[PDB]
Amino acid sequence: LPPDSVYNISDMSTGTISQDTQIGDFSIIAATDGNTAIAVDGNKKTSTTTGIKYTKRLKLNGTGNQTNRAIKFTASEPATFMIEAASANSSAVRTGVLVNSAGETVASGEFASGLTYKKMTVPEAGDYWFYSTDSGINVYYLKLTYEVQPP
Repeated sequence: LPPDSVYNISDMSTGTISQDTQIGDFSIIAATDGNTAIAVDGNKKTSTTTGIKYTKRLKLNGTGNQTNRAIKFTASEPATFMIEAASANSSAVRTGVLVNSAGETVASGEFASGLTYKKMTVPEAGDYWFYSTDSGINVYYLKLTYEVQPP
């Protein structure tokens, strides 16, 4: 019922992100752990899912939580969150979790060297946070859709 919300990281300005920042309907939760700041830099990829030509990536740059190196959004009813991302280390596979306000994982994905466009169930209205549970994940694209998903 509500319209799709999207954000292509390539539309962001390049640079470090030291304070919480809105990108469309999504919010980047800046690092509070004292380690290397989140930053947007140049990286060329073309999505195998949408064909979108990416030129930047958002380097979350560390293990996160709801208040550290996360991406937050709000859904008004059940939805699907789509994120295209990759491990920042091409040798590694790293978990990105989507959690509710209680910190419970409602969906997860594993991100490796190649980009993965992950569809993550948003089971009910509320606030949700995406973050890595192990080191750096680089994000290219974000989407929240309320359209019915095929099985």
